[PDB]
Amino acid sequence: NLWVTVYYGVPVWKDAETTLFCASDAKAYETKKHNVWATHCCVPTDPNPQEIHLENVTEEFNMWKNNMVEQMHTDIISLWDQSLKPCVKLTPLCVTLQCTNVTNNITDDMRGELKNCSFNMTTELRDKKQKVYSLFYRLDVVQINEKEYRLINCNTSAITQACPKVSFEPIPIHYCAPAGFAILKCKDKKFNGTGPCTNVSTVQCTHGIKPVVSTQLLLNGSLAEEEVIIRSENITNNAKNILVQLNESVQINCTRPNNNTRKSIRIGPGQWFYATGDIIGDIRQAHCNVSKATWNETLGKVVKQLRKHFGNNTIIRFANSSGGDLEVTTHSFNCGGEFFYCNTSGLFNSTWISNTSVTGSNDSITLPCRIKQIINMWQRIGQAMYAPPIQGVIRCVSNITGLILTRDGGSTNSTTETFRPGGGDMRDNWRSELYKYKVVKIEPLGVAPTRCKRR
Amino acid sequence: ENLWVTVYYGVPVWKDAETTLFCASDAKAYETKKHNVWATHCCVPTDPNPQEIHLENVTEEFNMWKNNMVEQMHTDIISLWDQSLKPCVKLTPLCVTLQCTNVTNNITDDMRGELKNCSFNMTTELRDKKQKVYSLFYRLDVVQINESNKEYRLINCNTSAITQACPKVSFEPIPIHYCAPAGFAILKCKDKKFNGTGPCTNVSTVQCTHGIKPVVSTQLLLNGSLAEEEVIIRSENITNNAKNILVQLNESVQINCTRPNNNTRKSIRIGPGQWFYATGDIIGDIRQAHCNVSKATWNETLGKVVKQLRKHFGNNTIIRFANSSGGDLEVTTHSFNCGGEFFYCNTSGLFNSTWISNTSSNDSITLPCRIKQIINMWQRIGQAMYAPPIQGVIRCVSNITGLILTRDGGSTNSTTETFRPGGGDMRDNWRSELYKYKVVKIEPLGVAPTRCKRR
Amino acid sequence: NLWVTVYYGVPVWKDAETTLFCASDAKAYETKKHNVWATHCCVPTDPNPQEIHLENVTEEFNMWKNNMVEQMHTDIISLWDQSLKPCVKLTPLCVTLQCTNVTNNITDDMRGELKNCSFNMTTELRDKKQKVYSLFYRLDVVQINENKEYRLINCNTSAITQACPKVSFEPIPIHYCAPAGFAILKCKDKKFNGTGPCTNVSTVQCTHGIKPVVSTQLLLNGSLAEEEVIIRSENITNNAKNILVQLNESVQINCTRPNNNTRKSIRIGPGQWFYATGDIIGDIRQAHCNVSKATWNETLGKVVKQLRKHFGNNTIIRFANSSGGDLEVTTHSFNCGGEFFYCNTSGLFNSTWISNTNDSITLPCRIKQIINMWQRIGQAMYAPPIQGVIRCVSNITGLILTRDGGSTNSTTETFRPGGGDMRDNWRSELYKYKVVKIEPLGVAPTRCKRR
Amino acid sequence: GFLGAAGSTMGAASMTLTVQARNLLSGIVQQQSNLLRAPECQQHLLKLTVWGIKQLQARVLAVERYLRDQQLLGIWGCSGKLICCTNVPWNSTWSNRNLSEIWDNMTWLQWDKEISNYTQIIYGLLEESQNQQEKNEQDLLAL
Amino acid sequence: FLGFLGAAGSTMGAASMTLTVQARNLLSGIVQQQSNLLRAPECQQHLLKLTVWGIKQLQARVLAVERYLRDQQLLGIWGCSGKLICCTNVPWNSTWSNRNLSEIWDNMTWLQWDKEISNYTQIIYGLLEESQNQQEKNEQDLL
Amino acid sequence: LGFLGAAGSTMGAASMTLTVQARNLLSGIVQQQSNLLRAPECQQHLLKLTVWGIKQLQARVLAVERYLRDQQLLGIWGCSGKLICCTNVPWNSTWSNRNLSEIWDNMTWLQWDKEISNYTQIIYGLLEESQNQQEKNEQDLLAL
Ligand SMILES: *[C@@H]1O[C@H](CO)[C@@H](O[C@@H]2O[C@H](CO)[C@@H](O[C@@H]3O[C@H](CO[C@H]4O[C@H](CO)[C@@H](O)[C@H](O)[C@@H]4O)[C@@H](O)[C@H](O[C@H]4O[C@H](CO)[C@@H](O)[C@H](O)[C@@H]4O)[C@@H]3O)[C@H](O)[C@H]2NC(C)=O)[C@H](O)[C@H]1NC(C)=O
Ligand SMILES: *[C@@H]1O[C@H](CO)[C@@H](O[C@@H]2O[C@H](CO)[C@@H](O)[C@H](O)[C@H]2NC(C)=O)[C@H](O)[C@H]1NC(C)=O
Ligand SMILES: *[C@@H]1O[C@H](CO)[C@@H](O[C@@H]2O[C@H](CO)[C@@H](O)[C@H](O)[C@H]2NC(C)=O)[C@H](O)[C@H]1NC(C)=O
Ligand SMILES: *[C@@H]1O[C@H](CO)[C@@H](O[C@@H]2O[C@H](CO)[C@@H](O)[C@H](O)[C@H]2NC(C)=O)[C@H](O)[C@H]1NC(C)=O
Ligand SMILES: *[C@@H]1O[C@H](CO)[C@@H](O[C@@H]2O[C@H](CO)[C@@H](O)[C@H](O)[C@H]2NC(C)=O)[C@H](O)[C@H]1NC(C)=O
Ligand SMILES: *[C@@H]1O[C@H](CO)[C@@H](O)[C@H](O)[C@H]1NC(C)=O
Ligand SMILES: *[C@@H]1O[C@H](CO)[C@@H](O)[C@H](O)[C@H]1NC(C)=O
Ligand SMILES: *[C@@H]1O[C@H](CO)[C@@H](O)[C@H](O)[C@H]1NC(C)=O
Ligand SMILES: *[C@@H]1O[C@H](CO)[C@@H](O)[C@H](O)[C@H]1NC(C)=O
Ligand SMILES: *[C@@H]1O[C@H](CO)[C@@H](O)[C@H](O)[C@H]1NC(C)=O
Ligand SMILES: *[C@@H]1O[C@H](CO)[C@@H](O)[C@H](O)[C@H]1NC(C)=O
Repeated sequence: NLWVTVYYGVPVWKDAETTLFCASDAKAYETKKHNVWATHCCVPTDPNPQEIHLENVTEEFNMWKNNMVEQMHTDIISLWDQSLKPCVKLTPLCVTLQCTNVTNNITDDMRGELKNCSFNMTTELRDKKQKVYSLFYRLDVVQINEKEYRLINCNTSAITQACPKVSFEPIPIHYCAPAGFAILKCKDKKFNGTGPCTNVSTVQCTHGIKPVVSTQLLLNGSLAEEEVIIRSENITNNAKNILVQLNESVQINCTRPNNNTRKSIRIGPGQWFYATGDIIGDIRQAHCNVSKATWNETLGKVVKQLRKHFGNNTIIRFANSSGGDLEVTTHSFNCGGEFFYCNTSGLFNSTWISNTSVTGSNDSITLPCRIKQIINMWQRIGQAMYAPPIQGVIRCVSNITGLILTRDGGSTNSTTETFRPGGGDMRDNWRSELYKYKVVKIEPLGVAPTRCKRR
Repeated sequence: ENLWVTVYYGVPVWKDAETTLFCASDAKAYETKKHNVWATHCCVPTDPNPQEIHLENVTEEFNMWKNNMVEQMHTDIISLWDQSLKPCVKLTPLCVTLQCTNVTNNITDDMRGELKNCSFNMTTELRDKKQKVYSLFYRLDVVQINESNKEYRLINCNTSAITQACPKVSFEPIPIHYCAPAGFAILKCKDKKFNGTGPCTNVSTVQCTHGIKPVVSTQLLLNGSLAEEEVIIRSENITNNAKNILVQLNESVQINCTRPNNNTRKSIRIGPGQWFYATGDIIGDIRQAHCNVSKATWNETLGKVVKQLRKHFGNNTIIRFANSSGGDLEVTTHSFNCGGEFFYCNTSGLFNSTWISNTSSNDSITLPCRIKQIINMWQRIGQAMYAPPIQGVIRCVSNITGLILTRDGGSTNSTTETFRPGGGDMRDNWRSELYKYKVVKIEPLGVAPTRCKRR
Repeated sequence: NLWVTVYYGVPVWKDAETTLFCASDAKAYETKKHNVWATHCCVPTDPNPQEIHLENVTEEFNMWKNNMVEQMHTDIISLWDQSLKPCVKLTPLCVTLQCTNVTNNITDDMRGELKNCSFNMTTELRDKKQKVYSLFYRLDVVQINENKEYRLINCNTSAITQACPKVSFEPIPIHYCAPAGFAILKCKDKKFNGTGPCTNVSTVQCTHGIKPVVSTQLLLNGSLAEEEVIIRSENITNNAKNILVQLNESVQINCTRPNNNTRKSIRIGPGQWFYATGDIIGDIRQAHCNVSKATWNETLGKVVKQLRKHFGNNTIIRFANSSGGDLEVTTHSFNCGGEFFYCNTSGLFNSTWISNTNDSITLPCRIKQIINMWQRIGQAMYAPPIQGVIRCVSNITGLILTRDGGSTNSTTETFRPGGGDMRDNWRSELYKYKVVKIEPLGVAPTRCKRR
Repeated sequence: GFLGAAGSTMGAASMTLTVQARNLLSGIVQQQSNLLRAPECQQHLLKLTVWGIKQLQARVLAVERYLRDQQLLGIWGCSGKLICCTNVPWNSTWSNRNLSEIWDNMTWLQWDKEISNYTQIIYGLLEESQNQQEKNEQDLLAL
Repeated sequence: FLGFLGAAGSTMGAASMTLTVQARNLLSGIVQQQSNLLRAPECQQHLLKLTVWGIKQLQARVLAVERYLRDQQLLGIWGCSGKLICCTNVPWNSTWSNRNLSEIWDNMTWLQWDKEISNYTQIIYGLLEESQNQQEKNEQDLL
Repeated sequence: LGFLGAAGSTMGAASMTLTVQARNLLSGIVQQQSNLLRAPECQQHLLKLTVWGIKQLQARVLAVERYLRDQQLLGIWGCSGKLICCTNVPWNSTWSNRNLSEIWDNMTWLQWDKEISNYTQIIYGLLEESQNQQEKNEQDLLAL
């Protein structure tokens, strides 16, 4: 005759939704004085938290149902909106522009890229206007059919410029649980994103995931352990996007090589427009260099892994993106305070049967990249962010660590399984890194039979 | 035999109190899909039945004119209404030197001069375009500026800016209940024909009130609840004729109100996602919005009311109903919301009859109703709200369950007492149906003597 | 063999910090009459404030790095900003402003200071402008030239907003109060000087009534020392520190703006009203203050006597006026009646006072309407005018001084005005208090264990 | 029958002490049983700050009341007891009514008014009694 | 050192050891994190620029407090307040689980056991609350 | 006499006053609200939450949590609800080399908890361990 007994402090938990704490390192905080991440995620991280391996435990994970990435998406869009809140609006600028081709020391490829536009802006005094001028990139200007130009979204969207002093540079972030909650981190190597995980450990806060914004390629991210890992909610349904994590990074040397000048024009009391001043030197296209051999070798790895799910008699080809807006067509990113948009068509141009079909030992693939300043962040229609120009010359170096791919259709056994760049979903950008983690609510109370009864 | 202190916990003792009561309602199936504002508010369910525990041998002092409960919910509806209104487009650009003329498009004699075709350059929110814009208005919403025709402004302009109520939000009167937080309780008076003050004979405890439809009205109480088998009259001060007077009816009176004009809307683009809905043309003959009320129903009802009045003021006294005094339409007429529009009805056709000690059909009373699209909601100074137009013909059918009165006494002679419609303060609209209820602080802890001692 | 016992509720504390909650007198609605300090300090005080004496208890205090001053700073900025946020904005009130000097029964000095300025104003309707005029002070308006074109000073960098009318910033005595688990310790050491463990300390529900008074170079409507004059400085030998001086007598000052003013309530937008300065009913005179001269002399005598202490026996001490710079730091800035008085203090600090081997002092004052309070945080708050004549009568309870760089000279140590850090104005009271957190739980040895 | 015995005299009414005491902060379970009232309620509270602070204020006041009462039971040594004798005699100053007259012919409500000016005094006496009792226990452990 | 969830994989009987860690974490985390929030950054002025942040965080904190208070009440109603292990007078039902002491406390983790009898939890609670009342009843008869 | 009145007194003399501090440890909220009853202007002039709005509720919840954390820290050692109680842990001379004549008398609590500051987490852990042992033993003792 066994008897009921109630225990408190039981090691059990459930899946749940909650709110976590955005914490950052103190060094990056104090150095990045005016950055959004440092100041919002002011909570210092544990200088040395203890990870608790869950010996002889098994836990299931499903990174496609993970509430965390949704919360991070909401939090980042909220932070982005909050940073631009006290900055000035550019709706007084929406005036017809008198423009010309700048035509001043320009290479063959950049002809027609830049326009020199003059216009009438409001002064500090509401009864006085000023004739001023600036240079514009052609992606940010549209023509009137009747020299007669406007902005792309002059009469469509509310446009706001970033304040000059605030920084959006990504910094490593840790997400810490509230009390009653813990984070379970899956450490099993070659975890495909679904199912049980043998090597699991409990943590108070995640590691320093850097919240980089990106479209097609995953930058400054984390790497697989031994081999490239391919993960997809459904391997065969092409409706789902395919995530690639490399086991070796790839360096990208990218730049805007134009010694630019930032001018400051008074719109009104305390309102400053930030204009692109005259460029010092010649005018060349921005571009990103990548090692050719490193590139093909990475592609060799990813096709080797892909063949597991489509067969080693299956032709595997990479083509460039399908049409659409620039924001998903290209690879875009905001290193250096200006928004680069890179033609990836040089990449993803091959077919693979037995390694590559195609020396070049010192060859490097050069992606041309457009620039633009008015940005429809998060693919929201009707709102936009004007990046202020950055004086000087922009140089950036980055680690590619993963890719986003999609498959086309076509019902045929002689298919080529055409992979193309995908993405454009910031959720997918988060999900590439934060997959090893889930949150769990601790239920300390339990009941069991026993040898013991109350007297 | 000697007595000692002993602590008694779980003691059914209470006090009168004021507190933060929270709104609840039938969840239904959220079929209003968060369109109506009170499916964004009051979303906690009241789906379980009320407890309804009889307080045997208990009599409870109630005072509906001191019902603070009314005050909290009144404040809550004001705050919610403004908060709903705020995140919408500001029609402040439409406050302009407007040019107007008469419509004269198959208009009946009653509506001559009521509708104006108005136009002006107005605004585009694109610098120096001044695209002409025109629309239709009711004469109540527009006023001459000076001593084509005359310069005109919107009536609101000298008082405050105006906000357009978003078309995606409804203010339909779905019933709501008000549920106590923990530690408190609601006491419901079941003493039928409770005259509004004093002891209530027998009473129940509940967690929530019954379903109250927070209708807005000025003179007549609409879609309300009926008295127990007898017309009832209530007043904070029967003696003082300066107090509002509450009439609760035994039978409901049906009213068929209509705007018969088959009207359309004009969508005007003010700015980036800023859209204004202008009153468009009217298809067909233009007639007057008005209400039909069953004449026999009204006279029988008012005879019953007169009997109840005579209970207090004598059954040989002479009673008269006269119309309200002068003043703005918001207090003089019977005002209400029909599907979003705002009707303002001349109730002088109702409160006209006289009564004497008589013992010691399909004919309808017509009430013409004016239509006004600028609303000073809650009698607020400023904070104007622009009711958008609604397409087509509108027919509202409503239960009149009671009304408000004010008394002109006989003064010196004290032979005849005259009654006129009153109200306009929604506190009185609440108090009519919310009169059985009182919040109570529970105090489960106490002490008492007993022969038993501490062991 | 002694055993562990646990004690809960131990009367101990540690140094602590937390958002103290306000407690107003709540004496009547007339003090709650649209004043921020009462309307928004909704919580009243205990009608009978309590104080518990702590026998044989010594507690260290340091009026510097004392958190509650920073709390008061954050609270004044927050209350100010939220009070004056929902108010009429004058942001479109920037055009070429056409001014001419007024001269009608005016003091030679006021010549130019006041100025009639015709102006193009907006109306309730977007499509109409109206021609208006107003008087302006030269501190408000700047000349722009290629001669009669002018603008407002702040219009090149910041937005101009009115203070809402019928809103009073008249200071009200506030009692800062400790929440649950916290306590306030009050020091009563005579001549405490602001640092070190207090000989006699007492726990108190809330601080005494502190008026959030805004004074510059000196202390107004504050507390008085019990005897002589207290000198306070975080580093007396460092010349970059501000010397807080607390008197045991108050000095009598009467400040006045004599001109009989009138006001025009112009409509600029829907519900937006602008208060313009109409013609002066009376004569034109400069604002000024009368200080009790003999009181001032004996005051400075006490101050110099206390200054000689810790600065050398029979050391020569001299006074001089402030340095140049912006008016908010060079002159006695303060608020009287709702208008901002900017007074020349040079007639107060002068001469040498070693003195070993009745009458009134007049201080002229300017009137400024547009105010950047604190470190350019007010953001062009525009003071509306007040009809009539303005008079205030005040007690100076303390001085803010700074010593020159006379260390290498070793002679004629020269003290000048100080201030500009408004924290001092509250430090001069909040030195008396400290915030602590009760740490009720502890352990100790005993004679016995559990059975 | 929550409060169903309010009109009942004390003797019968005290049989429903469990009934009432069970409802101390039943919102601690009910609100959790209401799934924090809805997902949509959570969205409403975050979207409109005013009811956020209002409903949050309600919850914290309820918790504070719960905890105040619990501490008052604790300091008297009456934790977890619906009833406890306390070693404090009864004063005729408080009620000179017969024990029959108090436990019958009289309801709890009338009694709360009858002792309105003295409950706090009794509470202080209970605090003192329990303090002395705990000190006695310490000494008995010593002896 | 074990860790907060260090016993999750340990067998149920062994996992019954050192329940203190999990009991204490629920509030030690609250106080420690709150201290590392308020001052260690000194940026509450920034975090409270956004009302919604404050509402979210404050709701989460009071919810944690509410969860702990819920558990404390549900232990008190079973007479388990102040104890991490506490027995009753309710016999076990093979309907909930027929396994024996070896089959349950050995070669089984608490997770498996929790999944085994989740759907009977509401039953047991009823019995437990039911049980406690009768003990109080008997005490009330002595009283 | 009143709150902290025995702070300068000896620990033995201040062993009972624990009650006054205890009441305040929660009852400050009573001083904050509900005895310092919220003025009718409260929440109409505190709709501006940034002043004295959220921050007051922060203060209240923080006080509540300090109370709960300490109360749980007591109960997890046993002795729930008791101001004072002994335990089964002997005193280590490492923590303090002082006599009752020197501890209960001649010295105040502030001095004492300063003198045993660094060891606090040590003793607490021992108490926790002690409590745990007892409970398990009793259950098996009650099973046998
Ligand atoms: C992946 O991670 C790598 C890590 O290296 C990133 O690469 C570097 O990122 C930094 C971003 O901080 C690049 O640029 C740096 O920006 C600083 C910002 O300057 C601010 O302050 C001045 C003050 O007047 C303003 O004028 C200016 O507008 C800015 O507001 C610069 O100050 C840095 O220069 C300083 O530090 C470097 C450190 O080596 C020194 O060499 C300089 O002399 C100077 O002291 C710096 O320029 C930096 O250029 C990136 N590296 C390279 C090689 O380009 C990647 O951006 C990141 N990528 C992604 C996708 O996440
Ligand atoms: C993954 O996708 C495949 C198809 O891409 C799914 O297989 C289909 O399942 C449905 C179920 O009714 C069948 O009707 C289809 O005929 C199947 N497709 C093919 C090509 O045979 C599969 O169910 C998906 N699995 C998951 C876990 O999502
Ligand atoms: C993808 O495009 C690149 C060019 O950007 C192709 O490379 C060229 O291929 C042609 C084939 O006739 C050669 O003549 C050129 O010399 C190649 N130039 C470069 C840049 O190497 C590449 O072949 C295309 N993809 C495939 C697999 O055909
Ligand atoms: C007050 O008394 C009336 C009776 O005068 C109660 O009316 C009862 O209502 C219930 C509801 O279902 C019926 O079952 C009974 O039949 C009614 N009584 C009679 C005599 O028919 C009313 O419920 C009482 N109010 C309260 C709160 O207890
Ligand atoms: C400060 O020390 C003095 C003794 O020097 C203490 O004595 C007096 O206390 C009363 C209390 O009302 C004060 O009004 C007097 O000013 C004090 N001084 C004198 C000379 O009478 C006093 O109690 C000490 N303060 C504290 C807080 O302990
Ligand atoms: C591919 O990479 C390898 C290794 O760097 C290199 O030898 C080869 O020339 C590259 N080109 C081909 C064959 O794709
Ligand atoms: C590769 O081909 C061999 C041939 O037998 C086959 O067994 C194996 O499954 C194939 N692998 C893939 C991934 O197609
Ligand atoms: C593959 O070939 C089989 C016959 O061998 C045929 O039935 C099937 O349709 C083919 N698959 C596709 C996708 O065409
Ligand atoms: C201030 O202190 C001096 C020191 O001698 C004394 O003479 C004077 O009377 C004191 N003032 C007051 C008002 O007590
Ligand atoms: C897991 O199983 C092994 C098998 O021997 C056992 O020794 C170990 O203790 C188990 N893990 C835990 C945490 O008990
Ligand atoms: C007790 O007091 C004696 C004499 O004052 C001293 O020698 C001894 O060290 C003290 N004991 C402890 C444990 O401090």
